[PDB]
Amino acid sequence: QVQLKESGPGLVQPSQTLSLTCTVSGFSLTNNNVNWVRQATGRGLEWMGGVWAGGATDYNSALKSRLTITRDTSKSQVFLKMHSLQSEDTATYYCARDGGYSSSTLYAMDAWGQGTTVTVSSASTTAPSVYPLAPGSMVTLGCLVKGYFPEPVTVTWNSGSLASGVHTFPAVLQSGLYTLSSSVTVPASPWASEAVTCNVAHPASSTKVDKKIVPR
Amino acid sequence: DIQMTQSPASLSASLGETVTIECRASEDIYNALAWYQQKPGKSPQLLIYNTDTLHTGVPSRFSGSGSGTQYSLKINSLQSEDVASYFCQHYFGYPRTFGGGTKLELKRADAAPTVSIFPPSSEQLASGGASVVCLLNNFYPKDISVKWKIDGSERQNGVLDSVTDQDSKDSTYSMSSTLTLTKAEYESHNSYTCEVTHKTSTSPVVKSFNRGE
Ligand SMILES: [Cl-]
Repeated sequence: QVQLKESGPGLVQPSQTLSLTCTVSGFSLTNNNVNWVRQATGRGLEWMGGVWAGGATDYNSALKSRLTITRDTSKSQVFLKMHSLQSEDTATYYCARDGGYSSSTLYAMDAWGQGTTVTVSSASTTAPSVYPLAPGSMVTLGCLVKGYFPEPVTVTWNSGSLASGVHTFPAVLQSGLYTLSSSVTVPASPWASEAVTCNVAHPASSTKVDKKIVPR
Repeated sequence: DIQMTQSPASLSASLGETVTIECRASEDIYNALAWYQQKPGKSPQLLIYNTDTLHTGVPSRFSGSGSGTQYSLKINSLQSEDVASYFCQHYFGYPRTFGGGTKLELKRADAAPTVSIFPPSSEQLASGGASVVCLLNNFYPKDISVKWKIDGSERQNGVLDSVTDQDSKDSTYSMSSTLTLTKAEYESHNSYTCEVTHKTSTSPVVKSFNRGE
C-alpha cells in the first residue's frame, strides 16, 4: 500500500524556479525519510537530497546552494524547490522513501514514485509539422515530425492497424525544437492497394495530425 | 564526499551467462551499500541492500558481495527480464552518492541493417529547409556508422542521428540519420547517398537517390 507520486510543472524556463510535490500514502512522514533523485540522460541517477523523519534535511553538495526540500506532515506531502535552473536540469525527477532504523531496509530507498519529466527550456509550445517520407516484397515509408515542443508526440500508423513493423526513433533537438522520424514497413501489396497514414498526436498543443503518404 | 565508481559502464551478455558488475567506493563504506535495477522506461527499484540482502521478490539468481571499498553484483543465468541499468549507492554518510551505472543488454546473432534513403518532400522544401533521411533498421550489434555523400563528396555537418533502445522482442536496434541543409544547398546538387558501416559487411551498404529523378 506504500505509494509515492510526483507532480508539478513539467516545463520551466531557464534561470527560473522548479517546484515539485511528492504526495505519499500508506506510510507517515513522521517515521520515514523521503529523498529526491533525478535521472538525466548521460548522468545515471543523482541523489539531490532528502527530508528526514524529524524534519532535518541533507543535500547533494553541488545542489545545496539552490535547493530546498520541505514537507507538510499533515498533508503527507514532500516538496522540492530549486533555483537558477539551466538546461542540464532537464531530467526525470523521483521521490523515494527509506525507512531508517524502523525499517528492515535501513537507509536503502525501497519505494519509488513513477517520476515526473522536467524540461528546462526557453522554447515555446509549438505543434509539429508532418512531412512524408516516400521511396524517392516489402516497402518502408515514414513521416518526419518536425519542430515541435515540448515532448512528447505519439505516432501510429493507420490508427494502430499497422502496429507490426513500426519504428519510432527518439526525438532530437535543434534550435530548441524537437524532430522525430517514425517509419513503417508494409507488404509491397498494401503500399499499392491501400492508403497508408501516419497519425501524429501532440498533447501539449492539443493537436492531432493525419498525414497520408502518397507515392512520389 | 564519497565517490562511487562502477564498472563496466556497459555490458552485453547472452541469455544464461553470468554477469558481474563492480562498484568501488573512494573510501570505506562499511557495507552500507545498495543496488538498484531500472528496467527500460520504468522507475528504479531496490534490488539488494546492506551489501548482500535481496529485497522482497528479487530472484535468487541475483547476489551481492563485498566489504571495505569493493563491492559487486552478480546475476547468474541471465534472463531477458534482467535487461536494465544497475546502480550502486552508498548510505554510509551524507551526502548519499550513486555509482555511474552499468547498462546491461542482451546478445543475439548478428543481423545486418536494412537501409532506406528518403529525399526531402516537396512540402518541406517550401519552408526553405531540407531534411534527407537514412534509416538503418533491425541490426545487431549496436555499433554502426553512417557517412553521407553529396555528388560523391562527404558531408560531415548538419547530421543528427538517433538510435532506439534494444527491441524487447527481437533484441535488435534501429537508427535514423538525418542530414539537414538549406533548400539552396539541396537544389544545387544531384546525387544523395548514405553509406552504412556495420560488422556484418566488409564494405559499406550504400543507398542513394538523384534529386533530378
Ligand atoms: Cl549522486
